[PDB]
Amino acid sequence: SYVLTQPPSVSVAPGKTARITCGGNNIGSKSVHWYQQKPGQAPVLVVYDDSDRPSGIPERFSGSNSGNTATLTISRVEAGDEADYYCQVWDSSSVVFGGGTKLTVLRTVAAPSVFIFPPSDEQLKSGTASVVCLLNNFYPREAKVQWKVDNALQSGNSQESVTEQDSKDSTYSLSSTLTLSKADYEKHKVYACEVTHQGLSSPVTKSFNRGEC
Amino acid sequence: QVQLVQSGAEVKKPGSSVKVSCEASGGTYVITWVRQAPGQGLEWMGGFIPTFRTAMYAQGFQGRVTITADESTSIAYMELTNLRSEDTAVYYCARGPLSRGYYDYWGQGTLVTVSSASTKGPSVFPLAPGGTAALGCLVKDYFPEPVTVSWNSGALTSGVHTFPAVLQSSGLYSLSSVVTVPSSSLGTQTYICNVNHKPSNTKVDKKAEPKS
Repeated sequence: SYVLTQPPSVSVAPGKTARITCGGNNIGSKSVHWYQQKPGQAPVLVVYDDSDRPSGIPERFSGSNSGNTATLTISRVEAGDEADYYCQVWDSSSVVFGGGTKLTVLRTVAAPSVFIFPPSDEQLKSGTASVVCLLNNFYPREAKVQWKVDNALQSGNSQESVTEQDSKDSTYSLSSTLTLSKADYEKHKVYACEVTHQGLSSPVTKSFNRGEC
Repeated sequence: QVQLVQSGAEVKKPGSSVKVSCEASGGTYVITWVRQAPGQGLEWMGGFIPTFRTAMYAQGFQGRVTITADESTSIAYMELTNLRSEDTAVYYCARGPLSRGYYDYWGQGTLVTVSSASTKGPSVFPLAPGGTAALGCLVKDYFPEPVTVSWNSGALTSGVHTFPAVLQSSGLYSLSSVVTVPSSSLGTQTYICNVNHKPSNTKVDKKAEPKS
């Protein structure tokens, strides 16, 4: 059926203007509605009937629709605008959505604050040890985390998770978890995570010795 | 002041049925069902107008979808039969005005997980703590998604980072929720993570305090 075409991503500096396009065969002949979806939240109607705007929507959000292209324009882009934006029409008794456009806010390099967490005593009782390394509020998203156990570099025994862009500062946060048996964990003393990132002059290491307080 | 309130996260065996409810809280229109597979886009499933007892369904569901309502209770329902693993999605109900084509009110979504596997509740462990300290809670070995994490029953929201779940080699999920706080507050303030796993009915509160 009818196809709505959206670019997957749009990136803009704070205070700048984002333009999100929605392409469709003679889309100007249809009423175009726009939804904003922030991570883990329900979609929010931001623009209806091409250019009309719901009650709580800032004036900085504006829509236009003519020919083969509908456009959502966001002026003076703030960190609170980071979201996935979807265009929608009705065609041949069907609701058609665009594939969505992720709005990324282009901010400055920001070095991470690094923290290491030893396994809790409660978890150790269960026969497994999780060691957590936290990289708090950094930019860009790319960061190299290296786990070292008694100076031995670790591989294949850690997993990373990264948050979506922060709604207030445009940074990311990363967690790296090193998973070992209680046996392997108790066989070593020095636990360290080394962080390489473009916002650091040299790599930052956070460590602990199994046993201290 | 109308709020679309949906039923909770569920795990459903493949080859079964799911009925998702959508209640118009302080209200009563077109009722729409839209689904979202994790990391993907919005997909219309159908609409229903209780007044005109008329339903319109999306093609691509093999006629497995049924949308109903109860005007007496002001609750909308979506029934999806012959569930397959590809039906794992967040299910949204949305309300829009008659003949307008758009949806100005949306429910919070219901995560339906299609799985042969049994539900497992998480084990919650503390992440014990210059001027800024970090603490948190590790939420390990649960299935399916989702889990919710609040700090101090919702009083603490600033500096909170709840990470996306990672799928471990065990085939179970694990997530961490962290918070940065003033170092001066450790010894004064009490930090507790409130973890909820609706599919297993697990509710855990864990204190994240420095060692002895």
